[PDB]
Amino acid sequence: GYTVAVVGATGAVGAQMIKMLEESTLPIDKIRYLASARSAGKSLKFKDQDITIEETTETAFEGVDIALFSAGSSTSAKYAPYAVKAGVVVVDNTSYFRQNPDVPLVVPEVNAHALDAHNGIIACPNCSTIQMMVALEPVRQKWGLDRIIVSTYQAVSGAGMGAILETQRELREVLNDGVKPCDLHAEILPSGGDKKHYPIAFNALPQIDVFTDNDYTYEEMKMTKETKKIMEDDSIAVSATCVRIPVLSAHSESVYIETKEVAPIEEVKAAIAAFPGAVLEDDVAHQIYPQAINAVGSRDTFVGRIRKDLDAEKGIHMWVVSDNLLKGAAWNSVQIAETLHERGLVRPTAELKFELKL
Amino acid sequence: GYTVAVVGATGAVGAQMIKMLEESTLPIDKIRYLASARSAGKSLKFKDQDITIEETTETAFEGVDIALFSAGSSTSAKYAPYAVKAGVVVVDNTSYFRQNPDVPLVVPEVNAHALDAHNGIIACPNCSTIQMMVALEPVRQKWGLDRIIVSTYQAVSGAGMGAILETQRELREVLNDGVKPCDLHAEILPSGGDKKHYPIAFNALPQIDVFTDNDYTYEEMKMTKETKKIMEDDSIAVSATCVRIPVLSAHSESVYIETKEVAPIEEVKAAIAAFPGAVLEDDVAHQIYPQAINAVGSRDTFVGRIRKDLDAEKGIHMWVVSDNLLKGAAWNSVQIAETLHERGLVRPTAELKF
Repeated sequence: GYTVAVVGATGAVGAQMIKMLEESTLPIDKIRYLASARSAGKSLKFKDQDITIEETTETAFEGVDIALFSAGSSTSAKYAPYAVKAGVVVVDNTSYFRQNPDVPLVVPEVNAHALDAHNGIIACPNCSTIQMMVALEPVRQKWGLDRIIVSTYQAVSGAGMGAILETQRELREVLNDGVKPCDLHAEILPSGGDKKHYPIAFNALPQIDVFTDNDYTYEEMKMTKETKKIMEDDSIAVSATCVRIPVLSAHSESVYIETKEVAPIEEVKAAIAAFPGAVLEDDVAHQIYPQAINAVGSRDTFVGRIRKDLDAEKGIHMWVVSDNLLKGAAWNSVQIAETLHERGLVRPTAELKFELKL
Repeated sequence: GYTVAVVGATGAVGAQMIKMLEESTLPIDKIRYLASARSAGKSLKFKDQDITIEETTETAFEGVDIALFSAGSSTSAKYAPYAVKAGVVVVDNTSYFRQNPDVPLVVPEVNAHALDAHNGIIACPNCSTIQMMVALEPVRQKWGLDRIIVSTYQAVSGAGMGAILETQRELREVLNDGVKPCDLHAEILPSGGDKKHYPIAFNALPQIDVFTDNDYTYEEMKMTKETKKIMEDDSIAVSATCVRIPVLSAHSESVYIETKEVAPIEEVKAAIAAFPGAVLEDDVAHQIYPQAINAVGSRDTFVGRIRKDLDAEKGIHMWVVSDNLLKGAAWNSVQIAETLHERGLVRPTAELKF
């Protein structure tokens, strides 16, 4: 079995990663937990064993076969290249390596073949990207895709624990103390790093991440760029509007597509139902459709409201929901690690293609 | 002056109708409140004057110039044809007369000219439709409009007071009593006319109203059909996804359009900013965009996030927000009445058609 490291083992992101790993089929002979110097010497569970946390350093990766990063971009930028030099295969959680041409950007049900050429680092995509790829891939392979227009209804958990607590506090102030939504004080949302912060309670914020020079946000542009790379087709026209709403867990997406050939709705439904990691919830006669609150805790991507556009012959609308913390993050990362093993790709990389910082 | 009747004055819907009348530039002599026989006799405020609520009947509309309806569809179907008979001009809030060719369907900034040929009844359009029309008309008049794709983020107060109370109840249960949103009991949302009910707390429900034959909901089909009638163009392609989110007041909409000719984004902004009833909240450098929270209490339709589609040359994306109880309903109706007055259309109708 493997020596596996979790890099950024403390905190809510790390805990999510641990949980998925604990339920993994991956044969693990040794587990190691890596975090900041402040956390070193502390203890966290892995299954029935207490694991002493070690500090992430340049020298900390000796003997490690697989490393699951679950921290920020600065940790990945600093330590992933050293992991690779030590002979590790890195599965990175952040956006940092995603657009690097030497790095596969992978959703295992969609483009597992891209893993074969890896150079020691595989990137997990953005949570809003992942679920859309799961829903659309089965349609693309049978009828192609020309364009995507998506409007998202994204959960606050995507911005971390701080954002979830901010959301609950603001809602309690409104409903328990009679504070007006306009009088709320926000500190994190819509974006932690940006200059101004706004209440999410009883609101809809059309900003996730910060703005880019073209007036789309980085979140919207990630959906555009990650789709093209994952599906390996730069001619797929993708445009997105990313909106945060008062939901703690699970993103919802309103998805419009136009296929290359006319796709019979009954056949689109059947194709999604048969696709791994996807579940059809579409029976409008009984008001069956995907719902955020029903998806929390499940690894599945749920699709419904599938219907033809009223005018465009090849246009289809659908509703896509998934738990952003599982398939949107930790489960996709662990599934990548299982897929690497599945295909015989856990091996040291001879040529270092990522420069050493520090 | 005018004698103005509010039909369905009791309840939450009539309440917001009253507040808009109190602020109206309309010359009012006598205000009258009409409702159920169960509500008749009670007292209700107009500015500071107490008004005796009368019973809504087939003969109660004598001497009334304007009647604003804010009740159910069955009240409009029954009593509007008697008001027109008595000589009243009716401004209806429900869906009942919306698709009747003899009935104008008006957003005053957009299609005020349609009022000219009314036959005693003018219909207020759906709340989700109204704000979209205000945002898009200034674009259409300069560069045309080929298609619209819209996804809505709709407030619970569109479904009535009951739905609002249900939402607060559910949220309090989650936050205070530790109930999983999963396990919440619900009786209203997504629709009181449908068989099954789901929690809205920390949820997004892609169902508003009931399903039609083509797997779109009536709400989605309303946005399609009402747009075509309001803008008087059956060639405009319109498809909608209508979603309920945990907001009490103010609808938000992600709107995509393809124009007929290319519309420069700076000019599109300038035209919207100059259009009556529209406000441009669009400065991304300082994170300025319309917000439900900010739209509440205002008659304005707020537009921002305006940007070019990354691929289609004529494609434009935007974010549209308005108070659904005001411009989406009560204000639009009172504004219709104000326009009828300024255009000299408050007068008995000769040829009865209802």
